Amino acid sequence: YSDEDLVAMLDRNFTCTVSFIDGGIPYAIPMMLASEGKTIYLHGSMKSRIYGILKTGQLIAISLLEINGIVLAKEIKNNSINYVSALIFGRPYEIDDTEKKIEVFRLLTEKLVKGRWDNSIKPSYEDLNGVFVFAVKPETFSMKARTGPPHDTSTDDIWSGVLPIQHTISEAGENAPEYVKSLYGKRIFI
Amino acid sequence: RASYSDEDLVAMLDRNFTCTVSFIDGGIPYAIPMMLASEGKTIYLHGSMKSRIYGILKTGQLIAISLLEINGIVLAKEIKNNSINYVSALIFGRPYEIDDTEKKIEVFRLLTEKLVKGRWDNSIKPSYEDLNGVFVFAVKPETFSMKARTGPPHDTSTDDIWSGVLPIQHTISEAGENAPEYVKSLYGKRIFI
Repeated sequence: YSDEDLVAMLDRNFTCTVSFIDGGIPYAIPMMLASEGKTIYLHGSMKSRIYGILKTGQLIAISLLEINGIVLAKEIKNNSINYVSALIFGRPYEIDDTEKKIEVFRLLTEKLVKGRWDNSIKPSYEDLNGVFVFAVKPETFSMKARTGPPHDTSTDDIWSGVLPIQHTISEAGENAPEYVKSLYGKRIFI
Repeated sequence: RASYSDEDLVAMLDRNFTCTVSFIDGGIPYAIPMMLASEGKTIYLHGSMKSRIYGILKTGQLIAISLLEINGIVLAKEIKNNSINYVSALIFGRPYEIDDTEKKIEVFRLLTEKLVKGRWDNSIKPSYEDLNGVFVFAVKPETFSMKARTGPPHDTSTDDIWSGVLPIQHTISEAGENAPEYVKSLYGKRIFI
């Protein structure tokens, strides 16, 4: 896998787990994932504990996980999960330029629902008072995956195969805008 | 908002078969995905003894186990009110190694029945040799916390802007008509809820 594989996985997710060390123990907390290329943007309230953690500039681990199938092998020990995962290391740095904060909210909103930013009330500089934004570029990263059928080593009459797990946007209202309705039934995280 | 209910944690453990495990290794935090066996509040981790995670678990250091369920995109009239509907858990515990093969067998049966109920019975069970190659640790929670958002967006504006929740569904799809009935009973089932 390459940089392009990481960007592709970043492009298709809007959440992540952020792991860090605090008082000598590891914490893991879920966060919204804005990105553009390999750069990750995290945001939240400056009144939160995570703000202070990120302001330190300490190394954080950002991880991503996509679950795609249950692998039923003939033997219990060969059962598995088809999945894709990434672990990204980086050192956060604060974005203070309010106009760049607005742009990061635009990147996020467009990852979620293309066309929504143009048809909604955008944040004011007053709204972004007290909201942090940190950029994280990868120091290092790795990825792992499993795909495909089970590996059976035997002739036994036991059914084997993969039970696919689909992630889909479902119906939110027939009288929603077309940029929303056009997502109904769409498979995501894929 | 937040929860600290045991009944809540067990419910979430019961309906998830994966987790993220976060740990410190040479003063560097790591986070790796793992299969989640569980019984009540007790979590069982398993894997290859050739893995780096084995040595970490052998230390008995405090580890952080996290769960995350994503249920919808919340679109408010104001971008600043957009969010995600989700449920999350963060569990802290100190692992201990299970040494007897019978308890290891029980753990594999528990995991198998959580993935596909009915499958253990109709599948080749691990040999004693096989079990000697797989580690199993019990992790009992020392502390834990949970957080969730549900429901519609929050707004004050009167503007003519559609607002609502785009549900995200996680479903098992069809694996073929020749599958046994215990497998076919999962076709179309929505999970992680």
